[PDB]
Amino acid sequence: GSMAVDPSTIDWSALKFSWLQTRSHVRSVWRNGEWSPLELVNEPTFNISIAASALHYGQAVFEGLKVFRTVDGRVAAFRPVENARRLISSCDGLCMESPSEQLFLNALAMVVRDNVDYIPPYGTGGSLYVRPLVIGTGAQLGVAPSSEYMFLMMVAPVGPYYRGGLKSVNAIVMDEFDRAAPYGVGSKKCAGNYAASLKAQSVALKKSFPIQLYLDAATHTFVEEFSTSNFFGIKDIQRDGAGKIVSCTYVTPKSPSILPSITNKTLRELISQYFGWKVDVREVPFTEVKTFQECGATGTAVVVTPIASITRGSTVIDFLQSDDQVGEVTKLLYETVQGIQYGVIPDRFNWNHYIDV
Amino acid sequence: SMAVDPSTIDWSALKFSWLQTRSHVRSVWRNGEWSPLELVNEPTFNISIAASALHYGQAVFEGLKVFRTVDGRVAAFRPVENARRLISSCDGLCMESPSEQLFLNALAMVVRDNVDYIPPYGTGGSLYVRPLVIGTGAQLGVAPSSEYMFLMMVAPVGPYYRGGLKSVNAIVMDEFDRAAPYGVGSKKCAGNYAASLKAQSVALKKSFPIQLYLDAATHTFVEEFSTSNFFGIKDIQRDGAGKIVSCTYVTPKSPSILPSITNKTLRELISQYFGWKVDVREVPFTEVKTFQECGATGTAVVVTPIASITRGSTVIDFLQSDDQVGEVTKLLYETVQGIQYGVIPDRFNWNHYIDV
Ligand SMILES: [Cl-]
Ligand SMILES: [Mg+2]
Repeated sequence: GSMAVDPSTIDWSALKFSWLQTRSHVRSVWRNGEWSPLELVNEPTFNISIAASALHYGQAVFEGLKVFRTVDGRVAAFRPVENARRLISSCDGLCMESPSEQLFLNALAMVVRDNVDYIPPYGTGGSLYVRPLVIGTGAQLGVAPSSEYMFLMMVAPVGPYYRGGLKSVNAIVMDEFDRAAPYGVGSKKCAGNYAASLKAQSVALKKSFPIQLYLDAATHTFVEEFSTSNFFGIKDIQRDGAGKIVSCTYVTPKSPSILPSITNKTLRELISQYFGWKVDVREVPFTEVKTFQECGATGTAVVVTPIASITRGSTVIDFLQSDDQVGEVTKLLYETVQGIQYGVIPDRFNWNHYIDV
Repeated sequence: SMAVDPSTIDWSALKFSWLQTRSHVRSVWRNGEWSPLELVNEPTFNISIAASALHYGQAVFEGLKVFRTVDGRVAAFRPVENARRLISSCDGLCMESPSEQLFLNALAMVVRDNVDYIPPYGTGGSLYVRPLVIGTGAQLGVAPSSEYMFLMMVAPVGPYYRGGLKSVNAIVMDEFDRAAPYGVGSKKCAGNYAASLKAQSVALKKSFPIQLYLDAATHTFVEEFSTSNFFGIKDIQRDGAGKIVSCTYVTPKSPSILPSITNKTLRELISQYFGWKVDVREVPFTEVKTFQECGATGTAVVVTPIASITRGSTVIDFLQSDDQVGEVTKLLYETVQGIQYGVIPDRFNWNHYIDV
């Protein structure tokens, strides 16, 4: 019976990326062919069958997107239609029912309006993290798709991921670990993929690597992605007489096993249609990694994680000399995404879904 | 929702379905310890909307059976094997786990409390026991949960074969894997089963009730079925009356395979009880057509005789009718059940008796 955090007392500057109990979440339940009307729920728990399919047989997928208080005082969700469609794709891959795009967008507006006082104010660099979830809740023993599903959407304010500037990190390649089967569910944002990566995480954390890069499980010769973020590389950077970048190539792996990052898609669209440079979505052999001039990971919580080095066995590929250093194009991407998200750069590609609050 | 009245259950008509009994047993882990076991009558619990099990998949389970035996006692079949595998599955997903003794304490408690749901001797039914460990701490970052819950629930299930073994047709899923080469295929974890459902629906649409996987790494070696191990029987030799006196039990070896306790039981029966040959090794798919019998094995079925295996356009036929069944397969089925129900002496002390 725990109480909501008082929004008027939240020190936004101390926020990191943690669970925080806001006023409400929204809920809908599927049975007999239809979702029930969306409802606000104040208590951050629900009653689940001890036999729920989500707990025994893994029918559980989720999403992640951000809502922002913009420079002119409005509220916008960043590309939520992309999340609604990926949620449907994750559900389908696990034989789960899913809310339609419109039900998803209705849930978002409903939950954002009821928790509007939890959106970190403009100037904090914070945001409202949105976590949609679909889980099989029917009680069953045989291994089969559940007959009942629940769609939840919860929110929590998070602080600026980079309080005080972009920082680069060291990555390790997991040679004795896979994150996805070649013909598996690596492209679905499903619960099981994350627990299946925890053992590799602890091995990498014990060696002081905050991020783990995976190669393709089939041959272990091509870059796949990090455990919770896509991989990209930058090369062929060319500049004019003023030092301005006038050309470069953004490279990112292509594979049915890779989670299709919406931030990655955003970066590709910025590289080619906003800045007018080259984008390559193709197989990235690991031997090519040493030819990249910049390397990064991409995902909603970080936008980008600049990669200072990649370690595989005893071979080290060094991109940046210090964690203070970050790739120039990588930083440009970060600032351009954030400029659009917060309303400072005009939203040329209509990525911002404004919510009337 | 109310518990099913045990005096109204038609034991012989039961299949393998969820049924609400009197109670389950629960313990929660926090701050370094599991809480004292408690019986809970209501078959739901309050779970955080941000629970690690729901978002990041820290959820593993077990399955074993409890039997009312011929002399009136109650026994669980090899429950220490389940306790040790539960710990192994938990370790693989960086989850806390109950100790063997806590698991056995939980088992005796839930079995005694639900004794009226154990199908009586003569029914061929049993009490299926479903242990479960789940991450229950609320968290946003991907990391092992700080809180876990241990549940053990039960349901009566009927005789899987009411009226003799029945064989089935299997299909090899060439465009689907069940486990990565360096993944969690050897852990009995929730995510493995949802990840198999798409392949399952494709096979059912073609009228195949069981799906066989080859190794994800090369697709040339037998791995296992989606929820049961594979074995083959060959080199069958008989005495002058046709009694089987020699054979070879072959089952695939791989770090991706869930180590089936029923498979382990069959290997121990073949070698230590009957004195025949057991080979735990890789089985290239080209060898499958040389098996005289083929089977799937797991707790719910004991064995499923495999009548045929279809891969692409190639069909391997083992049995001509769903009525016809391989003799070694049937012997193994009857010997396991004979031990489970107390009719065959429990030479290897596999039966864990529970005071009820
Ligand atoms: Cl313990
Ligand atoms: Mg322990």
